[PDB]
Amino acid sequence: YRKLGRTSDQRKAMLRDLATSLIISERIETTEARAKEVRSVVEKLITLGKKGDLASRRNAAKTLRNVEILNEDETTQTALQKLFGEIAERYTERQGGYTRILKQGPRRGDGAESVIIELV
Amino acid sequence: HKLIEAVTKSQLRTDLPSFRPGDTLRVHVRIIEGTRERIQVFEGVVIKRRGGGVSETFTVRKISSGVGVERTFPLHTPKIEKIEVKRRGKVRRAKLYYLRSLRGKAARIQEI
Amino acid sequence: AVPKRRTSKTRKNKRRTHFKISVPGMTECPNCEYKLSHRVCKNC
Amino acid sequence: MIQQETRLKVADNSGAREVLTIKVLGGSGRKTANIGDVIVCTVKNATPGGVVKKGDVVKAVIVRTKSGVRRNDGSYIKFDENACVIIRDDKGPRGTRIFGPVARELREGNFMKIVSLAPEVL
Amino acid sequence: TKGILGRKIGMTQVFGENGELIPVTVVEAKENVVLQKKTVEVDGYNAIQVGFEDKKAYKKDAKSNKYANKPAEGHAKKADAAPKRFIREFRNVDVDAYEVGQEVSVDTFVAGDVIDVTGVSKGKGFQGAIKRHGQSRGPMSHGSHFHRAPGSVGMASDASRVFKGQKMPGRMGGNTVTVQNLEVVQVDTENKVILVKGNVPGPKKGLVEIRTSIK
RNA sequence: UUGGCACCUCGAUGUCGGCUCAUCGCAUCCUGGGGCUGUAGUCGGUCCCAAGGGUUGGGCUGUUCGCCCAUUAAAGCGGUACGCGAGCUGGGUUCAGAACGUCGUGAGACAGUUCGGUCCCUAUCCGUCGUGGGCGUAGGAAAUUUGAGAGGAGCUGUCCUUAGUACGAGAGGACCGGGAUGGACAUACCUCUGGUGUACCAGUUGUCGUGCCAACGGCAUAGCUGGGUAGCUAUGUGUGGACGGGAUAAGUGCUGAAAGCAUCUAAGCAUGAAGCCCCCCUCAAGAUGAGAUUUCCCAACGUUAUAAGAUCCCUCAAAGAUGAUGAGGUUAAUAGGUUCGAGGUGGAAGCAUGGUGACAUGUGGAGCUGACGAAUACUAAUCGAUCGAAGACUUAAU
RNA sequence: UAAGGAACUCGGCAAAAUGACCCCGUAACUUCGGGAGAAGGGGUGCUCUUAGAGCCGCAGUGAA
Ligand SMILES: CC[C@H]1OC(=O)[C@@](C)(F)C(=O)[C@H](C)[C@@H](O[C@@H]2O[C@H](C)C[C@H](N(C)C)[C@H]2O)[C@](C)(OC)C[C@@H](C)C(=O)[C@H](C)[C@H]2N(CCCCn3cc(-c4cccc(N)c4)nn3)C(=O)O[C@]12C
Ligand SMILES: [K+]
Ligand SMILES: [K+]
Ligand SMILES: [Mg+2]
Ligand SMILES: [Mg+2]
Ligand SMILES: [Mg+2]
Ligand SMILES: [Mg+2]
Ligand SMILES: [Mg+2]
Ligand SMILES: [Mg+2]
Ligand SMILES: [Mg+2]
Ligand SMILES: [Mg+2]
Ligand SMILES: [Mg+2]
Ligand SMILES: [Mg+2]
Ligand SMILES: [Mg+2]
Ligand SMILES: [Mg+2]
Ligand SMILES: [Mg+2]
Ligand SMILES: [Mg+2]
Ligand SMILES: [Mg+2]
Ligand SMILES: [Mg+2]
Ligand SMILES: [Mg+2]
Ligand SMILES: [Mg+2]
Ligand SMILES: [Mg+2]
Ligand SMILES: [Mg+2]
Ligand SMILES: [Mg+2]
Ligand SMILES: [Mg+2]
Ligand SMILES: [Mg+2]
Ligand SMILES: [Mg+2]
Ligand SMILES: [Mg+2]
Ligand SMILES: [Mg+2]
Ligand SMILES: [Mg+2]
Ligand SMILES: [Mg+2]
Ligand SMILES: [Mg+2]
Ligand SMILES: [Mg+2]
Ligand SMILES: [Mg+2]
Ligand SMILES: [Mg+2]
Ligand SMILES: [Mg+2]
Ligand SMILES: [Mg+2]
Ligand SMILES: [Zn+2]
Repeated sequence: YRKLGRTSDQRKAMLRDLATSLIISERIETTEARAKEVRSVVEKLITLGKKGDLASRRNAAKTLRNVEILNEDETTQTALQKLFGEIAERYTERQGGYTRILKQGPRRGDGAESVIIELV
Repeated sequence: HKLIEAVTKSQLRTDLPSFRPGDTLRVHVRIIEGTRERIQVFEGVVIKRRGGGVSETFTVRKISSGVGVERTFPLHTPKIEKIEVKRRGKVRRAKLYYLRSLRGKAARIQEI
Repeated sequence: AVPKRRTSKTRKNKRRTHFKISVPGMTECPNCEYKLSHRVCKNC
Repeated sequence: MIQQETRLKVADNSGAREVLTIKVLGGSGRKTANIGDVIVCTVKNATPGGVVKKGDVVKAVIVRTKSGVRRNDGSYIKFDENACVIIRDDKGPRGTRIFGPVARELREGNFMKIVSLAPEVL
Repeated sequence: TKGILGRKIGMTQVFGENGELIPVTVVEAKENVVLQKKTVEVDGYNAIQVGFEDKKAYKKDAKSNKYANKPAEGHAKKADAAPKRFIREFRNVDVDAYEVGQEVSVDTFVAGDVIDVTGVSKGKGFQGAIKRHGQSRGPMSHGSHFHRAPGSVGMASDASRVFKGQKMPGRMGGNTVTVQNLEVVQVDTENKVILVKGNVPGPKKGLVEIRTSIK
């Protein structure tokens, strides 16, 4: 697995943040290596959400951040609730491969390869 | 992908009792060197099981004249005539290495 | 630790023989000008 | 795995209690001895009244090691301590009694009297 | 007198007749075919050419080595064989005892045969003097600023240069290695497997060459 | 070596010892071959050939040297700026402090001693170790290769038997052969024994969070602790060097004169070393002398587009600093995911039951599980672009 | 970090080990203050009952 130029604790925290951001926004732009690493995290989370049981929900709570999402009209939900609600239902009949990565090309500041990773 | 298993299947034994670490075993070991073949029993507690297939080993520990002795055996070795499960132990981990520094009463293993 | 003699123009340019960049790996966009191969338009 | 400066308990009644390895015999540049090998050692601690006194330079055969030995059948024996027995020139023990279990490997080295005297051979 | 090509699968152990433990290497040697006979008359020396592992047939716009190219397809079709992934020569065989296009089964070897196994050792990358040449470290304390460096590389005014063959950091491993006087423990006709006593060079899935020991 | 000389260096050629790393000589320490012996044997003495390999871990001292302890087949002597500080150390020695003995009226000093006392430098050229790009090799290419030449390797102990024989009053005790098995070294490898294993499992302390309980997250060296997969590994597991051939050294001869004899030599003929050339392992056609074999491809008018073949780009690992190498690119298992396994951990949560409770039992070898194995196109390897021959001449056989 | 444990080195340099609190116990020598925290030992978590009875772990000043 990639180290992403960070210590183990920092890398784990960044991967949790990226996974929660992807769950919330459904489409994020990051670097190539970060996206290739986070696809596994997010898809294992979606697997837990499809499992659906209480133990799966708590295992998912080990990884997800505690963020709130304002929905259509002033109705709130957590990222965990969205993961075990809409996202899990969207992928009931799909066996893996819930994300895709689209390359954008180098960015100005450091030449890093920008990519879009989105839920399928 | 199963070539190793296929070619080592004939090496495996099926006459082996089920046991886990912490159990007390009597291991009947063949001795062939000398002028005759005979049998020496090694009785002790299983402190370790590791590996898989024909490469699996287990380790048994006893105290002989106050000196701790450990024998490690390949699980499927022909040198072992048979194994008796004498006692079933209540333990909390797979490897009982902590027994190595314990002596006498503190080294006791509660039965099940 | 330090250059014993200065480097001539000839030796310097000899060394720079391989100091260059290459043309980007690029393909025409069939519908949406040119783009990097295996990249999305991201602007079209 | 016994080397120079390794200290071993003595498993006989020769009078030596603890010895320090001076040399591992068997060829130039040999670093390590195990069960059945012969070492040169000095007595560091000795029981009063014994034959072998503190300071004597003697020869001993290793009979127990923590590193243990591997046998031809892929099985192993390891002991909780390193111990040796002081021997004469002809491989016989200097003492009359052997304490603790000893490894079967001493049979190959023809330390037969030590084998006979030991309470257990494993 | 014999030779065959195979892939190293991995290491395991078997128990001998006396209960002795024999570490073994599982070599899978399926699909060996004689592709060409080289002779003194045509090539200047006697050898058979053996192809080991079947490849896919040629197709237009093939991008990888999985598919035979046209020269390879023609060379193999000359022997009425499928194209092969690995091709090697054996100069130690009797050229008379082989026909072009024949198979080379594992049963050519028998238990107790003494063999030489040749393969490409595992790669280690760029490695320093300590690991690559077994050199000694400098002191780790007592003020030392010399731990894993190679040390002195020459003398002085004489010779005012470093001699060829001075041992230095560099890429380590990935070299052809022959291990001599291994033994065939067992030949298993199904699964086309040869069991070789001890270990042989190379990573798992790597190609190995087995020959009757020259010595 | 101590010196003599004062020829290079005073706009600086770092001094002793050790460490790391060697390399060369032979006046040979061991091992191999041999002559003489005041060589019975076992051991020795001395001389000749021989440089292939080997040739130690400690106590004391800054030490070199040396003495000692314990080994070993042996613990050789020398050169390389008394090899090696832009490789290390800095104990000693030419630094400022201080003290003793001694000398000096003194400031101070030493055929002396004592305690303390900054070791800078990002490698341009050659050299060396690795690893790429260009062009050449009279068509282009894919693969397999010969080997001019180069590198590597080269050591040796003990035991058994012969045989308690030969030798010898005895004591003692073989040469030549046969066999077994080690030390050191080299090399490959992870099945085993172990080490590590910072995205694996579990226990646990303090504190702050997720509103509370329960269950979890953060921080405290991965907080600490017990284990541990793949990989990488030695102390672990395999293997190698005591062979065989050819020519020789010191020798040993045969035949044989010059020189009626004698004579190994002058012509001839043999025999004879761990040494030489091969035999073993590795590299190797930029071997510009650029070699060989098999297979594939074939254009027209410098250009434009192509063939075989590749690359760019992309998914990767058995490979890897980067290039390179190798597995793959939808006519697809290359990676990720998914499902199922191996191995690891060791009995999840929730609930029920027992207990005042800490907890315990059951559901249930449970739950979880990076790297390992399989299956499966769910996700990503889209489209596309670039490079790439048309085979010269002269003479001979056909 | 196996086995070993100063064999390293000018020299145990560096590191490792010790370490808090409560309770036992503590030498030569001494200027009678000291030495002395000499040395060397023991205990420690959680629950319940009124010092005992239990419960759990490899390990209870479980980290610093
Ligand atoms: C560590 C840096 C110093 O290097 C050194 O000290 C050494 C280790 F590099 C050094 O001693 C070299 C090797 C010396 O040269 C030798 O001189 C000998 C006489 C002869 C010899 N050869 C020819 C036989 C020469 O190679 C000498 C004279 O430096 C004193 C070089 C000359 C050019 C010199 O003076 C230079 C300029 C010297 N220096 C005075 C330091 C004077 C001592 N010092 C001062 C400081 C310091 C100052 C300020 C701040 C901090 N933190 C530290 N640290 N150390 C500096 O300020 O810097 C350096 C480079
Ligand atoms: K906590
Ligand atoms: K449960
Ligand atoms: Mg990374
Ligand atoms: Mg942390
Ligand atoms: Mg197990
Ligand atoms: Mg060292
Ligand atoms: Mg350092
Ligand atoms: Mg001179
Ligand atoms: Mg003059
Ligand atoms: Mg000068
Ligand atoms: Mg100058
Ligand atoms: Mg000579
Ligand atoms: Mg020599
Ligand atoms: Mg020598
Ligand atoms: Mg010098
Ligand atoms: Mg110096
Ligand atoms: Mg220098
Ligand atoms: Mg000094
Ligand atoms: Mg005076
Ligand atoms: Mg000092
Ligand atoms: Mg050659
Ligand atoms: Mg050349
Ligand atoms: Mg030998
Ligand atoms: Mg493994
Ligand atoms: Mg392991
Ligand atoms: Mg709580
Ligand atoms: Mg915080
Ligand atoms: Mg060519
Ligand atoms: Mg250690
Ligand atoms: Mg240890
Ligand atoms: Mg100790
Ligand atoms: Mg010392
Ligand atoms: Mg020393
Ligand atoms: Mg210190
Ligand atoms: Mg404390
Ligand atoms: Mg307690
Ligand atoms: Zn576009």
